[PDB]
Amino acid sequence: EMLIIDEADRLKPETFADVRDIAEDLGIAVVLVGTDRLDAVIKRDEQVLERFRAHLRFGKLSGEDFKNTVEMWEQMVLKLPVSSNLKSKEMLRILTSATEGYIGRLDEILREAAIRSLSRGLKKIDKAVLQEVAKEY
DNA sequence: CCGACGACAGATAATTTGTCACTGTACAGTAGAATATAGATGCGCATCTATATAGATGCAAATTGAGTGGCCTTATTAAATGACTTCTCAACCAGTCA
Repeated sequence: EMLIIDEADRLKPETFADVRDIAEDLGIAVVLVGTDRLDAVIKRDEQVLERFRAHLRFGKLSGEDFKNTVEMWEQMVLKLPVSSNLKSKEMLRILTSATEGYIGRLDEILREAAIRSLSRGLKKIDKAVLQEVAKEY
């Protein structure tokens, strides 16, 4: 019913005729996944742009959503001996500048800061340790 | 009785609008154009590959012609046919007769 192509822009331009032929001949949905560059490649061919015109867009975290997420990370990923309470305002500002809303940097910052806290025997993250980690980016 | 504040009315420059006279300034051939870069696309030429072999060779039956080896009644007589060998192949004188 479906075929998912990650990093679609690694495809050579001619291969898209095989991708469109698959999608049209059979009852298979094809999903192309990628960055803004993908669209720069796709716009170089009407035939393809039109067979894949519909799209969904991922965005960045902000406001309450970024705030609520940092707790989900602390509870579902970090699971430390006692709570760092990283949704608190000063810890949110340090994370906001460090992460700019990308879940990736929030994932990498919080895994590194938790590993750095635990290997120093700290039961929780604190202001200076998180700034020592954030300064490396 | 004296002093201070509000109602009502009256006069007045600030504000806005309009009109009028004197004036600085653009009209004077001219900014679309030159000069780099990245990035994608297409045509050409070389540099491999994988398939496709038919010719040559080795070998193994399939007779095939040409060999070689092993097994078998005999002695007399007679006739017939066909052959071989041997031998022989004088000539005139002396005694009767019609």
